[PDB]
Amino acid sequence: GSHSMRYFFTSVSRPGRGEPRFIAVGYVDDTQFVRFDSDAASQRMEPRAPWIEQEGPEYWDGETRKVKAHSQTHRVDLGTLRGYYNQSEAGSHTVQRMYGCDVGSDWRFLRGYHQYAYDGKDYIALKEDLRSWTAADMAAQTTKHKWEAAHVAEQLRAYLEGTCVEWLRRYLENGKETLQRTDAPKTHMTHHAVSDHEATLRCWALSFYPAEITLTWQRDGEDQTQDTELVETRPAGDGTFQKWAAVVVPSGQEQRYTCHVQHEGLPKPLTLRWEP
Amino acid sequence: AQWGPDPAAA
Amino acid sequence: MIQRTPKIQVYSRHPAENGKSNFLNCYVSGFHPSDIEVDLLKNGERIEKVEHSDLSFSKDWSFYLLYYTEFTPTEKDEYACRVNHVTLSQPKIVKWDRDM
Repeated sequence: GSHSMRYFFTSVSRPGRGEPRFIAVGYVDDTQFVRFDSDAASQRMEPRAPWIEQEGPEYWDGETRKVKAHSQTHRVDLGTLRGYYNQSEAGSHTVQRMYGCDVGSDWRFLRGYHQYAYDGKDYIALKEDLRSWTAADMAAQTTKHKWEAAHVAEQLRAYLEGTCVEWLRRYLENGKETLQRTDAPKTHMTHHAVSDHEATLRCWALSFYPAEITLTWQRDGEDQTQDTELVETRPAGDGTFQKWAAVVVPSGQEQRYTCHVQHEGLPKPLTLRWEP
Repeated sequence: AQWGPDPAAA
Repeated sequence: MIQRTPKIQVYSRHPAENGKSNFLNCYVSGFHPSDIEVDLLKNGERIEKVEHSDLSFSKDWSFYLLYYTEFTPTEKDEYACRVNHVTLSQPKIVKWDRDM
């Protein structure tokens, strides 16, 4: 299947005193592998998966240098944007950045992205061809002109199409035992009576990896989206994910209803029914 | 690994 | 400032079986800004040893965190997640229900 490497950065100003709170995290697919937190004691990029602990001191030194520099870019940015937006010195504000690369099943480059936000709104993002920028408003257009004059897109494009992919491939190999393993959902159904005439059937998917999953209900073999509820996929806390989908049915008609589960770890159709 | 050396300022 | 209120789910890491150790999770997502106060409660009292994930966010910029602690469920003990955020007038409590 397909794979991705993504980095996420959040800076939040502390206008009364000191530098922003800065939190950076990196993922391969749905696995967090590194972190930096400005409030933590180490002031180093830190490992969060066993397979990145292979990397030597050079790696940790380079990743720390880069993340610290990034934190200072956001320090300055929070000032600059305050000014672009004519905002006072009193309030806290937020800069977010995410970037990364997707690759296909052949592990070749598919697409890259680099998006930036101020106070949770779109600000500037690299277009899909990695050669120009989408600026949402006039402040961001000022940023776009700066980044065009300094040839930022060209640097980023070379990272996203090359370096990002190469490191992604290194990680998938080095962490193969987990990163290339798929964990199929563990499924079951439960039944819950509301009244004498209505029941809920809930279809459960537990302990799966990666997080991408589809749960669907049919009634007599036809798609049923009416009277359904689907919770957001959620992390279990041990690296795997969970989801359920429910349907409300007339009690006594449960056998008409089937839950269908698609996931990368399933080679074949999974269907569940309440025969119990 | 991260994009480096340092993102350009906004 | 865009303000977005947190969605909350409260649930166990593993299937819940009375008498057997486990982990209680409170997953908060969809919120902005990032300042949030999340507590796990046992029979209405704050649990002291609660850890959380490192802050991250969705493509729509909204944040998400996982708060978690060890626990051993029983028939009679009640568990809940209490959240406060600038969008909430009063704290929001979601009870842990083992069917959800």
